[PDB]
Amino acid sequence: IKTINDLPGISQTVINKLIEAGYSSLETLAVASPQDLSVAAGIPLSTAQKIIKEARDALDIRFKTALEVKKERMNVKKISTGSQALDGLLAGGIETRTMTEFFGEFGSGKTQLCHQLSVNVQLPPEKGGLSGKAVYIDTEGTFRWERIENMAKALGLDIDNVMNNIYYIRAINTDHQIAIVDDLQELVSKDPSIKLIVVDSVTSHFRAEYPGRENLAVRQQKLNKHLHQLTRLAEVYDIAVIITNQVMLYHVPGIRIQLKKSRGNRRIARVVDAPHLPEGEVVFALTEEGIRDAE
Amino acid sequence: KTINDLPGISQTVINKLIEAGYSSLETLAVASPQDLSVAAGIPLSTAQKIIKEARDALDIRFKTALEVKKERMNVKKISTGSQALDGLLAGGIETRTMTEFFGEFGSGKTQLCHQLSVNVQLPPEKGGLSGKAVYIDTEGTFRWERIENMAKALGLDIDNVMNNIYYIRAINTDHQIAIVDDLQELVSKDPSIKLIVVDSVTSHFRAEYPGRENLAVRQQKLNKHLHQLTRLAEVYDIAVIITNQVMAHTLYHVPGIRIQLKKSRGNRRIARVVDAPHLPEGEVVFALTEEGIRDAE
Repeated sequence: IKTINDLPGISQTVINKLIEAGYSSLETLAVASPQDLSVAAGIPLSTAQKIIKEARDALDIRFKTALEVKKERMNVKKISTGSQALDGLLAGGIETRTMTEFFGEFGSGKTQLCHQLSVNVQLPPEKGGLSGKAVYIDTEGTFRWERIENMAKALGLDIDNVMNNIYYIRAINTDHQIAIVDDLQELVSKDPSIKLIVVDSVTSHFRAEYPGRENLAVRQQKLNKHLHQLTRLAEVYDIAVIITNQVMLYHVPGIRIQLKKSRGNRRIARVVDAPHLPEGEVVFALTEEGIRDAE
Repeated sequence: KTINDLPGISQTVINKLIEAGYSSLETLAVASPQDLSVAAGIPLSTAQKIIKEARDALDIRFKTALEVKKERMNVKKISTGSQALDGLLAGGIETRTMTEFFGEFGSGKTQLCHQLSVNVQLPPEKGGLSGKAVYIDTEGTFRWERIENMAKALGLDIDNVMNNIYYIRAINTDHQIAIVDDLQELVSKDPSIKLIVVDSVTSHFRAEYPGRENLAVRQQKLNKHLHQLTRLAEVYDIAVIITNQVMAHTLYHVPGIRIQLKKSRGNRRIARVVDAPHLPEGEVVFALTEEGIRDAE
């Protein structure tokens, strides 16, 4: 589980005293001292040691054998982000048969991330990829054929071959965005090499062509349908769908990661929504080489 | 393009589609045959067709990232300030060609002209062409202030910005004509100019040749004037923008590209491609800010 509010045998009254004391994340609780938590939250010592137990337990730490672990890695295939940190957070990388969302303020690293993945995807399972192609649906004109270049170089790959494996299409508005997605089903069947679908800023045009709280219902109706569509595609055709949303509540997306800007080059990525992923934030950086770990 | 051009479709339904509010193909391409059948009062079987034929009509082609990059070094455009509007115009106002912006008073034509008479000076990295502009002012619309604000928002030098904009009042058609004539010198004297802006080209003609009595000659003259500005843009590799103020059988027009602007909820505005060879039809929305021309929300 995630979030404190979901802590077992816990009163909803202390849940405040915990968030009023600055204890928002479970991983922060998991390692706190019962004593200091008792004093800082103004809660009975006996209960501190409990929410800390419940919190640590919520992390799901499992000491597997080196063999058993090796077994599970061949059992599954993911695209690596380029940052072991971020990968770890994501239990390996971007999964197929599923849609992952990356949301956050402008410049949090969501774009770079999209590009980065539109390249690693082409790499072989040994180096972090899936020997496949990518479809980059460009919603707001963010694609930097330059950024794909640097990323490419640093990998010792062939710039032009890299660019040749990235299907590109600008989506000028919702109607076109919807259509483009609709014709996707053919593409994937026409070229089963495709493994990565990237729709940067999916919600974007909708908030634009359906502004205000007056359209809220239709905006969601239309968007949810657009998303339920991309999800299926990913599932049926065994590929990974990635979408980024740019924010500053009844979501469809499977996995949701939030990105935040940190001291200059650095950035933080946290698992918000996810069924199989354990909560926690990790730190990575935006380099020229691409998406790497900090320091 | 356009609905009346839909294959195997009766001209009878073409009306129930325009009377139901389905003007553009892109609106059809994503509608529900079901709802379309109720809204237009058309056989369910015909709806799913109009939509099939409509979706096909959008011309969706999944090009390779490489071929696209090739097309970018091949051409250079001026950015409108709204990534929306630029998307609609496949990058921006193109050179070697004339683009018209027409619409009711306040649709954003003016703002747009000013915004372009500044973005033109920006370097290719920021969306410009590191060039100057000629602003032929037909009805006294230039706002030395509006250039200022737009200028600031770009962290540019007010003074310098204004020094890279050639300005000239064109009091009547005859002067408008002369002015354009002498343009050939200017562009040759100063090859840095890259944006010609004639706001309200048709204006003086409609005034000096009013009524349905002169319409023929009014257009004979105006079209000759436009063919003129077009050539200039082509020959001297620059961009000519003209704006026309209209209020709201395939009619003949000279202008390469034509976009219609409409007012929307207060701040917002809609821009749609009407005439265009290489531009795919569809309307997008943008807004009028103090900063200048930007996207909405």
